Amino acid sequence: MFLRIDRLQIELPMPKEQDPNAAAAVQALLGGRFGEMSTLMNYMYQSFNFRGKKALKPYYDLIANIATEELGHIELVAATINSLLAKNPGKDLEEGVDPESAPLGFAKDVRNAAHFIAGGANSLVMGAMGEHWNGEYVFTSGNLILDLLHNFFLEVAARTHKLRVYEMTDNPVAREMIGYLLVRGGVHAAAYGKALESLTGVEMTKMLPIPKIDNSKIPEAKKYMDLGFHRNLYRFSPEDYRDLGLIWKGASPEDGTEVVVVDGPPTGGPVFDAGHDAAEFAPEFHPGELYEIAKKLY
Amino acid sequence: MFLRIDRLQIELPMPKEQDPNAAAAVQALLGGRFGEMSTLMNYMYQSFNFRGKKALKPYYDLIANIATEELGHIELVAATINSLLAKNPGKDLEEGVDPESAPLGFAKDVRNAAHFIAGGANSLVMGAMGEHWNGEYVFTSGNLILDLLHNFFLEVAARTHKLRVYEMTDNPVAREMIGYLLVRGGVHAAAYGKALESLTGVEMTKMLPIPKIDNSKIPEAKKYMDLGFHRNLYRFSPEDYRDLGLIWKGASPEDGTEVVVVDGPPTGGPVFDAGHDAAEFAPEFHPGELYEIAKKLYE
Amino acid sequence: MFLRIDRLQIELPMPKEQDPNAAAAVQALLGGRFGEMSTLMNYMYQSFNFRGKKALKPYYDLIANIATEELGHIELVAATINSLLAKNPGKDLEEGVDPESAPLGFAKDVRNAAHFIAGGANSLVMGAMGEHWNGEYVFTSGNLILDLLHNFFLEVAARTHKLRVYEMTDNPVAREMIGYLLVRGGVHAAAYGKALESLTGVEMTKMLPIPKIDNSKIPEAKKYMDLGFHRNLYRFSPEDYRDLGLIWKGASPEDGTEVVVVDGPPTGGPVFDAGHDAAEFAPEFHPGELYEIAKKLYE
Amino acid sequence: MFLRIDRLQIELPMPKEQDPNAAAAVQALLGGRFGEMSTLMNYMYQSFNFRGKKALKPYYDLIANIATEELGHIELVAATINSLLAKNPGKDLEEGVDPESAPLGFAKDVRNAAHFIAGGANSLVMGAMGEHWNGEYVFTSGNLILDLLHNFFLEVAARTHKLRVYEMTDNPVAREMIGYLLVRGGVHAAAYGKALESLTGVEMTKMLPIPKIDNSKIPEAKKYMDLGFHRNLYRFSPEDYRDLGLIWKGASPEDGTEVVVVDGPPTGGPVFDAGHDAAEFAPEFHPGELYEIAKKLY
Amino acid sequence: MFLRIDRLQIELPMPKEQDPNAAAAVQALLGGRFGEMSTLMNYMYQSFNFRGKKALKPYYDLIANIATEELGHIELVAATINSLLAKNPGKDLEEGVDPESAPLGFAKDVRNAAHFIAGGANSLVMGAMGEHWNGEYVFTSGNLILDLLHNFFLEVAARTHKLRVYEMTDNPVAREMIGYLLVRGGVHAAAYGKALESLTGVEMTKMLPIPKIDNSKIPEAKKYMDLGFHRNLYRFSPEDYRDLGLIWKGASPEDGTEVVVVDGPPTGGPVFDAGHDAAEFAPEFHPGELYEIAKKLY
Amino acid sequence: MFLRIDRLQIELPMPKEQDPNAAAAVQALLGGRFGEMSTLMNYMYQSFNFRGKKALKPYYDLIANIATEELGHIELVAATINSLLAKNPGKDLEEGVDPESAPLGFAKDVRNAAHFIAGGANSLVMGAMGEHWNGEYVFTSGNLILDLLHNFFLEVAARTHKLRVYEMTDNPVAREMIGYLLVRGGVHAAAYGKALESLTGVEMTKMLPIPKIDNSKIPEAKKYMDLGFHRNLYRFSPEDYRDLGLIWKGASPEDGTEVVVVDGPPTGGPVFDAGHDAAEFAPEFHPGELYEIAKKLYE
Repeated sequence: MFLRIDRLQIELPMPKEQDPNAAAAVQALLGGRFGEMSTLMNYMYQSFNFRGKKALKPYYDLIANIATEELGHIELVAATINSLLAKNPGKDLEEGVDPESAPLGFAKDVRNAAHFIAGGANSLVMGAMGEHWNGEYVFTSGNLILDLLHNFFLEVAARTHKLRVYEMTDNPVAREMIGYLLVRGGVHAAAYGKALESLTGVEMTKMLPIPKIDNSKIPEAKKYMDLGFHRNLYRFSPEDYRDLGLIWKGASPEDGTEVVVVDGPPTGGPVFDAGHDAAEFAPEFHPGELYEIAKKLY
Repeated sequence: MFLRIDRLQIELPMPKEQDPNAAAAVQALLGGRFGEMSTLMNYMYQSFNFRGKKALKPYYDLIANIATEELGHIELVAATINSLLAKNPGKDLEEGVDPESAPLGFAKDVRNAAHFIAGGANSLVMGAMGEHWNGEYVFTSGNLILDLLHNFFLEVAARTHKLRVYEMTDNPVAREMIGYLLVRGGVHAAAYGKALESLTGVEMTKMLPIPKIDNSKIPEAKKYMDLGFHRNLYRFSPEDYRDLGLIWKGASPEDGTEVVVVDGPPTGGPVFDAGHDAAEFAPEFHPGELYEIAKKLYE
Repeated sequence: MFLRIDRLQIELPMPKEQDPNAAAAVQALLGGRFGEMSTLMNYMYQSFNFRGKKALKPYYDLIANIATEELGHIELVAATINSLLAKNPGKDLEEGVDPESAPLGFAKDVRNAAHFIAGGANSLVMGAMGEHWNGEYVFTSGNLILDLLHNFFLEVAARTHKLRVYEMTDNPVAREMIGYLLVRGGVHAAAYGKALESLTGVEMTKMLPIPKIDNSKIPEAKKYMDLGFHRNLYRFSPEDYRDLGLIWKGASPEDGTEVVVVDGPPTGGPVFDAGHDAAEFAPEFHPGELYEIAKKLYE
Repeated sequence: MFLRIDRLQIELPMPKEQDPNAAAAVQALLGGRFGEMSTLMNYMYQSFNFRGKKALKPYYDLIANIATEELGHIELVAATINSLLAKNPGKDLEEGVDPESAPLGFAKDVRNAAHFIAGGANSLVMGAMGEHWNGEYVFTSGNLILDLLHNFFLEVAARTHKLRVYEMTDNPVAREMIGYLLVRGGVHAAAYGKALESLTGVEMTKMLPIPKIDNSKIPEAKKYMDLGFHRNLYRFSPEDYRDLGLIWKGASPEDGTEVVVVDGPPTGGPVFDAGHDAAEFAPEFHPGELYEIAKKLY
Repeated sequence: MFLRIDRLQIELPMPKEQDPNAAAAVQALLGGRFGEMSTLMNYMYQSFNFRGKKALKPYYDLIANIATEELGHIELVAATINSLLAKNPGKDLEEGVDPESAPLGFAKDVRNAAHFIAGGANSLVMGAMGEHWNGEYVFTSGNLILDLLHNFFLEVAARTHKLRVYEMTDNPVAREMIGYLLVRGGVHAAAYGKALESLTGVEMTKMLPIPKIDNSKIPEAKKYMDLGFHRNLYRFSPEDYRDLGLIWKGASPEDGTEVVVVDGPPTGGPVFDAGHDAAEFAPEFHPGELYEIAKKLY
Repeated sequence: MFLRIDRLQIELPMPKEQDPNAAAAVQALLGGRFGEMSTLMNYMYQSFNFRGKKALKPYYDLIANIATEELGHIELVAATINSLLAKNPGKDLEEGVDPESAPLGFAKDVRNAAHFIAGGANSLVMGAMGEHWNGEYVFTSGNLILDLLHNFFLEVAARTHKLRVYEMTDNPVAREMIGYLLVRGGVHAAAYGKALESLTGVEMTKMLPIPKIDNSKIPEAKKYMDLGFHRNLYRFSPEDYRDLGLIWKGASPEDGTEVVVVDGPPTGGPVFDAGHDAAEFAPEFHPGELYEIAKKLYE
């Protein structure tokens, strides 16, 4: 079972302008083959299908726990996309919008028109080409080492895509999210690397970084490393998966410092609210009436 | 953010033997268009994309919270499928399996061979025809009423599929899961129905049940309702979504009794471990050595 | 625009019992790449996209008209599949069905479980492997000769699939539909062949039949040819497409006899009603009440 | 069985210029998840699979009939797309086009290149992202009420997409089509709503409009409502489905006026002919010879 | 079994600038429904599934051989796409690239962002809309005549797409490739046409050209015809498929001249190397170290 | 460019009879995500997209060359599937087949009906669930180490699928192909492992085998290793890729013996001809006339 905390894993800067194509690119990091939806569903199903949940407990704890962090990862990337697509972030009401004026005219020429037709100027479960995320992006073989090897590759491939998208947009919201998830993804790659080292004797972490560029060279990532977040494997559980430290220990591939397990989730930041977008009829063409109904419920 | 509890939403019975085709059918309830992956992802993304999270908080609380319960739903259906595919449930080691003997011969003729090739005799993110779940099964328009209407339909369609699969498999593991999720799905349909009633004045809950057959006619579902589960909307959060009672109140479509918000998750049951299946090399052909490595980690 | 007549293109016999796998195979002839959905959508879109609707009218008439017949083709194949899936064809009500008895147990082991889960034991827009029909099965280039060449190939490929399915299912409902559509498909291939002959001078009809087996060897098809159906190109329109005879003339590839344009649609047969299937909750678990509501509508 | 009338459901204005991206957006209304292909195929298959065709005749008449109108809907949207992609609308011949000059250069940068590569600058069976329409967009459960509930939702979702596309392009051809289909779609939503009301007692039509904006506020839609088209449910059949009036009666959700069944199809307008586009080799690079062959057939 | 020669089927001009959208369009000729991947896989599988490999040897030789040439066709189109996406063609190292500067900013607005996210600014197995090539684009019925008819259509449809893409970009690399493959594709269409003529008596080659425009009117294609390449059916095999001449003989649909079988593959040209693209971390962020490792291996 | 030799990479035994479901399972090894189509296309495109073809030649040689061997791999698996689907292997003509007798009746109930409808009882570009192979199964990042890591994983995952299918089908044709490709796949994994060791210092080959079961335990694979095939990296080129030995050297993960580069392709075995299947109209309903036409071509 799962519980939810109404907070993003980190505080994101408020968007200052809509950037459709930046959002379209960031989608690759959400619903693309190596987006957070894939890291999420791969570990989630592997955790469900895990054989030897007690006999190989440290490894089960690891996959089950990281799968839980991934839920926060898709949430964070979705909030980033929504920030890039929000017309009036944080504003509950905008009046005077008239469909006849073609208020969505700009969307006719952007890469991703779905964001404005299927979505109400919001995130969708797809990649940078509009391809919807699909279950075949998941690998759950039941063989522990094979799955771990897949996961190590999965994380470094995912990192590569984040670095490339980072180079496509200088948008502060997108780069803040990328900087943080580069660090978190790096922790996961290191964790699976350590898991493989313990089971096979092969020094997988010595292969890092892939590509051969350090996260320390990415300002937004360095910011979080300076706070020590590359050393933390958060235990996203009230009382379970307490044996993470048996694998998550030793040197960090980033700077060689000792890594540690942090019981409980990160502090986090507030959730994001794109506000009212009348042209998208979201949450309603004119939500005044609905806001009154909600008020009366109290 | 989210937290995880290593417990299934309910305790599942143990299967007498493997039933591949039963597992193949149950997949429709996991990765199919109206499977739990769809209810999960629809509410999850709608919650992310929700506009007016504070101004329309009662409704946001509802979608955000139910989305969290859906995580337990996919987990439960996956556990059911894994139970149906497990050769030695609860057994850590089986020795003597020889690939030359064609130990997976039976799998050559079952409906879903992927369960035994791509999966190590375990669940996959797909439906009853092998179709992988996809993001287009998600509807997130940004318009509250439109999304709620979609969700009401989504749950009754999902219920219909569970009823049909219930009639295909007599397996107690499958029927226990279905009985429970019929009740939970009913709570969600009722919740979205009440939300629509408050926003539009249209008495959506009076349309229930759909199809026109009561959950009380399904033995397993009836038991869970006798335990009062049709009245419960669990607040799956440490401190958030505390306004669920503003919408989740009034009569239950099942028996007209007063519904209630339950603080926190239910106790549930233990997670499932399919055990060792050497032919599937899961968790390893012979996990003896890996088990020793694990033991040594504890020093 | 279009109009509808509540009649199948031909009368279909009634099945002795359900045959799920026969229905699964026949789906290839509906939603598969070369199923009737493909001939329908290819000609339908080509007709919409046709350039020179007046300057090349004889050819536009042909594609626009055949596209209309294709609507009857998907309807007929769907009716065949529904017949094979019907538990109580022609019966409005069956009482006593209890989900607890696992009334759909047999469906757990058939090839296509979707027919019983997503569908209420009815046709779906897919092929023989559960693959849903998709728009990329359509070719609409805007170039007349290229489209016509594609269409000629499309029909003979479609014929090949029908012949193969004919050899898989001995069911009279399936074979009656196939015998008829082999003849109709043959008329279309002949028509596109004649169109190509007029535009390029290449004697495409002399390549027929493909495969090299005559429709006369298929009993059901032979009967329809004995009724003269291989000579008929029906003008499925009240007043339009009156120039079909400019291309649809001359010898039939089947027997060398003069082909003819028939004014209007054939009489056909009655539509099919699968009846009540309580286990599938179709049209309702127990439709008694709904039937009363319907009766009351007439006052 | 079916018959065809060589007319669009309504007369469309002639396009004055090519607008590729407008056409790309309008595709969402044709081959997208909630495009006319979906309303068409959903009702068409439901009508085929209908159980109790006589015992529940009024409802069968309704679905079977509306499915027939939908055929005209995909035809109308396709004509709209073709109008937006036509270089020389209504002109049988253009000479002097030389491929070496790169006459399709502009298409290299438009959103939908398929329109010009796979299609001969014509409509395709896909959505706004190039996604081809697929059979999983169809819901045919065999359960009457469940199907009707799905259809009610389907129509209001489809309306929402039309409103959004309407706001993306001020193109007269696209807006004329959208205005008319907003009205027709509204009739269908109202019809399914009334069907549900008769079978369940739940006042579904009271939920309209969704989104909360009236079609009367859309000039092109208001135009057709002023002609009374929101009150008409046309019986697209020579002699069948004569019991539509048992469900289609009472007040219109638009203005509360009495709705009625109109026997026979609407008058309609002429079909559209995009003319010759040599660069697309449609209908031929130079159709002069083919035109002569056709002439001789007469 | 197969062997490989490290040469492109023809020498290609070096790209003078990156042209993302041109590359996106050319993808239709690679992974699109009628791209070289389709001609390749259709003939390849038909050759595997061929019944009567000896009893119908001339026809088997034909399909098995052309399938082999198609391998060079996907290679040539891929090299063309890579040429259009190469930042520093032929250069092993570029220094000073800093991700923080958003060096891939331009890619945020191009049609195909996948080229820069999933690919390292390189070709992908997809079409012009980002659709990945799929096995359903293959037709292998086992019936010889049906397959040959399909192949004749396949080649003329493929030609049509090449002509359309040719008209979308005046890029020299793309047009050189298109000119050559128009000629090679024409040979294949003629070959299948002749095969059909021998088996059915129907003069299929008389239907050419389709569309009704001659390759001689395309400068780049005429260039290769003047060298006589439209007359050559190369036998891509050391010692097998020696009976091609039984079908490949007689007049060429292009100019009526006698066609001939050429034993062995064409001379070809050098392979293409897109060089170092640091922003894409290809072959590495900074390959200096890897180049040294390779050097030491020698 | 490429050249073709009309020989399979190994000689395959002849099947005793058709085994449709065995063929359906083997399809996973051809068109499935980890089938030979994936190893082929991954290396093929990586070789096209390779940057630093001269500066990193040893690695380019490796990928370009193995990609060429993969062509023989898809050919071999296709031949295995065709063998399992052949009614009259090696027989040019069967007379008397009558479609009316429902000669393909058995196919109505097999897992993969597409083999008999879309295919003329022959291989298709798909997996074990009918899913068609697609380009997204290809990973070509342009980054050498990332691609090599992917390839190492790709081969061991592919091996795992072959081992599972080996346990599903006891058919000698399937097991001979699997035994051989387990060995060849092992060589490729070893090769990519050695490439990674040279570029990163990480001893990837020490992770082998995955799963933890030796190929020596599979009879058919053991035989090929006894013939020394696990040591061979064939240079599938007339004059190119002559630097394979710079990486393909040292100990074999199988037995620690010195691996070697073999100049040119192996002798292999004859290609497979499924013969005439009249019910499938392949190569023709009755090929008598076509055979005469072919004979006459030789004058």
